[PDB]
Amino acid sequence: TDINKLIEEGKKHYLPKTYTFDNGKIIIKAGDKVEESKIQKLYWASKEVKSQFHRIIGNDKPLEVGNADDILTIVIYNNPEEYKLNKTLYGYSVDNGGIYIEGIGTFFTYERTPQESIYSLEELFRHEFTHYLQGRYLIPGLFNKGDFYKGNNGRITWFEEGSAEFFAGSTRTSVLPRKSMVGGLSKNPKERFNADKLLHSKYSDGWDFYKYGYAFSDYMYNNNKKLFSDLVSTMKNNDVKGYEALIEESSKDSKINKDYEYHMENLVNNYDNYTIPLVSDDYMKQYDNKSLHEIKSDIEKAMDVKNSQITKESSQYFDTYNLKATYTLSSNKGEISNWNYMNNKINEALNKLDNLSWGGYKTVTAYFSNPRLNSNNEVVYDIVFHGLLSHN
Ligand SMILES: [Ca+2]
Ligand SMILES: [Zn+2]
Repeated sequence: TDINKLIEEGKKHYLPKTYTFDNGKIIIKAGDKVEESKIQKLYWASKEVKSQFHRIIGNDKPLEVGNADDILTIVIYNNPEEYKLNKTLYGYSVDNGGIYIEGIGTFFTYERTPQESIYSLEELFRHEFTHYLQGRYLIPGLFNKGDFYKGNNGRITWFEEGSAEFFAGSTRTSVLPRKSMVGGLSKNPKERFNADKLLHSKYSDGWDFYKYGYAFSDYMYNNNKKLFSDLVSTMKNNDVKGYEALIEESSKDSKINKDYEYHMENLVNNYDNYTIPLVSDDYMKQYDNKSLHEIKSDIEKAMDVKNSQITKESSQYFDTYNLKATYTLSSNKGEISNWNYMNNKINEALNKLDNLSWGGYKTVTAYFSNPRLNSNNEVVYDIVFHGLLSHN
């Protein structure tokens, strides 16, 4: 009689395990055969992707206050067959390898073998997690409802999907290319998308645009940071006309097309180097306990920041910390020079911490974001470092 109760019981049966992280801000519900070690890898993978995303997008403040994605729920069925039950249990399409629903802040997927998918669970999760990030920090309103989806519902599709594919390759220090994506790009240059074709792609065009959107995102990151910056700026601002104008300009630009084509050629040539950047074993090791005060002191030295705030959070297998500070640029040399300065500096800080004796520093992720000019017209950034404090 009580259908809702029966459904809750079914969820409990198929997803009997619950793992919580970050003082309850990440909840993972999973089948009894999904390994705890895998669950932990996904948590640390999420921090690598998060940090690269904030570095590039330049914002770590949710665009809206009080959305469902204040809590990220991850639902992992045991296998592809049990995943089909998600249509009945939760109500969402199971015709995919997983799906993120912004309105409930929930990603649904399943553990799988290499014979069931090209994509390992961590690889797929790293892609789909970026939809969560895009929904929260980059695209105003909800998916298929905000102003970016009105009128021309596919105007952002090439970027939303292409950038998700790209950010899946995040590491502690960069975003690296993915074999699964590069391998699909045509060996024949004449069959590859040009910029105009990509930048107007929609879901109804088929699925080739995902790989070419991936490649265009890697092209921007490595060779056209200004366009990447300019696009994300229009998105954060809900500036649909600005975005559209930028797409039209970029679609007709022969230098962008030449450089994009060259970049694809280089990706294809370097295919063997592009094994998916999955998280290191460094995250699973036990280390000595080290105090927050000492961690703060080391990070302040490595990054040249002062008066930082460090705070502990609890997960069920370990405690973590976030250190927050600001950094003021001695010299303003324009957007892209500043970006590179900060990206290099933050990576040098991570390298210095890595070279210290405490192994816990190998778990650290870091970003800079939200630049603004102070009263003396100096550029100030927010800085955040995240790391393991102690295993339980
Ligand atoms: Ca959103
Ligand atoms: Zn996607």
